[PDB]
Amino acid sequence: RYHESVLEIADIFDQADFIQTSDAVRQLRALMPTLSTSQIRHAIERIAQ
Amino acid sequence: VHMTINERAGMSKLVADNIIASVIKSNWVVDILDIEYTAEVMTPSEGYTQHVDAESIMTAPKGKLFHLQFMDGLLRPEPSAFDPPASGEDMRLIYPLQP
Amino acid sequence: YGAAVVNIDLNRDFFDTATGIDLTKGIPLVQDLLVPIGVTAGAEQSAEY
Amino acid sequence: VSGLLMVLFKVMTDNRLVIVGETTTPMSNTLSTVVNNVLRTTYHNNVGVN
Amino acid sequence: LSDDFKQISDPKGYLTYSVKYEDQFTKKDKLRASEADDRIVGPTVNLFK
Repeated sequence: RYHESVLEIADIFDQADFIQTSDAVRQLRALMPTLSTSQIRHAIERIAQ
Repeated sequence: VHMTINERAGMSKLVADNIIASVIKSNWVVDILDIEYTAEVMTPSEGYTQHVDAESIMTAPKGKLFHLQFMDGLLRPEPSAFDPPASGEDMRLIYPLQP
Repeated sequence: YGAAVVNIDLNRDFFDTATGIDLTKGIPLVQDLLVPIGVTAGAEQSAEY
Repeated sequence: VSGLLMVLFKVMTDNRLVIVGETTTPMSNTLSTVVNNVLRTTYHNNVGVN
Repeated sequence: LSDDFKQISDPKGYLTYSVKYEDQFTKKDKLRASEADDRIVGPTVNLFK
């Protein structure tokens, strides 16, 4: 009977300086495949090139 | 039957064909949740530059993006009053599951 | 008159091929970021989105 | 009997020491879930038969 | 100080499966699935065709 949901850290912290992102990046990480460290290095090197 | 198909992989060809046959001859509805696709939305004058067999939709690799086209037949003018009657039926299989 | 459809797409002229994006199929598609290792990725991968 | 001996001998002298070989890491979306539950990240290309 | 270990890479077991097919029911054609899933599952689904 739970409702699982994202909760922005901004909603619980009043200290605005220490918060940069949002629910969005979590939502985008959700679309992403589980990532091997070697795959991560690949992704980084690609973005670099 | 409204047969959902969560995972196309490992489906037999005789079975994929049998399901599609059941879709026609017994009016099954068959959602296939495993498909990811991009949809181009063609206007009636440009028709359907791409065509897909039921066999391909039942056997695309699980990660590959299918590219479906869909008519927006709204800009299609009324037939002349004297055009010959269309005896046979235009028929359609594939539909989007979400907008 | 006669515009059958008016869509709002990503600006392909801005999100150029220089960024590695292809917007031709209506979603951004980048070629070799998230990829299987030890095998060629194959064409039209959904991860490309 | 002698056959078994050599087999035994060939086992007693298997000083083989495995090094990781060619190993694909598939994108998870490309695998049928039954394979995904089986797969642990990466695997040797010479998958063998089970 | 010693050549204690031969350093093989994709090791061979002391046992393997071996299969006798009934040629009348066996389909000669190789079975095919998704390319990746064939990369893993494939030698098996062919051995026990």
